[PDB]
Amino acid sequence: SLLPSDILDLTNWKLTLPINDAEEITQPELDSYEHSEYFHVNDDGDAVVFKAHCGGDTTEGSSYPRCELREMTNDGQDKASWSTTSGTHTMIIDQKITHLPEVKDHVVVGQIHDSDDDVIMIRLEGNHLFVEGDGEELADLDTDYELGTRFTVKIVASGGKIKVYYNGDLKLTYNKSVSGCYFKAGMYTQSNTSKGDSEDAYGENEIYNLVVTHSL
Repeated sequence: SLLPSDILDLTNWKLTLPINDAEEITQPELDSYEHSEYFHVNDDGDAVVFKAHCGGDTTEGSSYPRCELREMTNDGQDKASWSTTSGTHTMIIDQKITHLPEVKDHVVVGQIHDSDDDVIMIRLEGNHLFVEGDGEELADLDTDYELGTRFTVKIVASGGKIKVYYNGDLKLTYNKSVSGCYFKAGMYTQSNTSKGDSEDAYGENEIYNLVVTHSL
């Protein structure tokens, strides 16, 4: 029936999977792609489900599995790359987190990433939703987050700073001067079997709306 490309504008994204050696699905194949377990439209027909299990395959340089979109440009053919000091770069994600690993109950659901590592990540640890940078907490978004709760998170990079909003309310203004940045959205499960989780434990979220904008 409906495909993820019918719910979200996937033109300028590529997908990394938690299987097949962390396979990438790029455009134009992504326009017609789904995976019944990891990347598909929900039963209600109004959001895309992203699932990554703790036993999944991982990308080179990470120990954690993902089912995650990586920002592209030019009809999805070129890698996005922008700077926090030139132009204005915005991502809005309207989503709900639906499942966490049992032992290390940690997931990431939105990032800015650069050539080397994450710049910021939207992170849920249990009921604690916060912005992480350099592996430490930068600001709380919600200290009482219940699974299944729809929220919006907006990230704006401009002027040598990064702003993060939660349901419209500014929660963080963070100085940062970095280039080679790009957005990510989906599910990045921060556990694996070495943490004590089972192979079939998983993180899962549902994205209802997703937008990236850029201005000079």
